[PDB]
Order: sequence, then structure tokens, then C-alpha cells
Amino acid sequence: SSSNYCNQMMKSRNLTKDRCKPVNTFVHESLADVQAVCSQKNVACKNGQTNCYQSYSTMSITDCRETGSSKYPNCAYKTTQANKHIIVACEGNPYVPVHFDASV
Amino acid sequence: KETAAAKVERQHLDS
Repeated sequence: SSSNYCNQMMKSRNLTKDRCKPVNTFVHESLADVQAVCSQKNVACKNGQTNCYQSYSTMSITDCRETGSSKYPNCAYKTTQANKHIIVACEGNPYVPVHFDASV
Repeated sequence: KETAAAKVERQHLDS
């Protein structure tokens, strides 16, 4: 693992300590603003469920993707920064995000 | 242990 944001955060958040996760997205917004998405635009999820919601606005996100040579225990990631709408699946009470369906 | 909501925060949020 290098020193880029992805290699470090994937490790710190317990994603690559015992495996190399192929892809992962980190959202750079307040927790409350992401939870607010559960009452925004209702859309179908990839699996066909209707408990997904798309954010009205784009959000700051960092995409982390394993390079072609990455191999446990030396996971390596390519970091890509972008601003896009997020789609999360929500459940429970309070109605909060439990899955990241995608980013547009 | 860790709820689905908490897992989502740990894996995807960086405020």
C-alpha cells in the first residue's frame, strides 16, 4: 500500500486489513447531510427495490479502485476525486442509509 | 455488534 488517501483510509476504516476490497467510495459531506438523502428523490435500486433515494445535489466523493497489480497483503488503489449525486438505500427507524447503491 | 447503518458510516463517510 502506498501513501495516497485511498490506501490509508481503506486501511484505517478496516476495509483492507484482512483483504483487498476491489472498490469503495468515500463521501466528503457531513453525516447529517447524507442521512437527509433518505427523504429526497425516490428512485428504484439496482435490484429493483424502491427504497433508494438520490441526492438533489452533487456531493464531494473519492472513488477508490484496486490497481491491476494489487494483491493481498499489499493492496494498491487508484484515487479519483469527483462531485456527483449519490443514491443510497434506506431502512429502519429513524430512516437512515444502510447501503450505497451508486453515485451519478 | 455493528449495525448496518454504522457499517455504512465506517465504510463510506469521511466528514
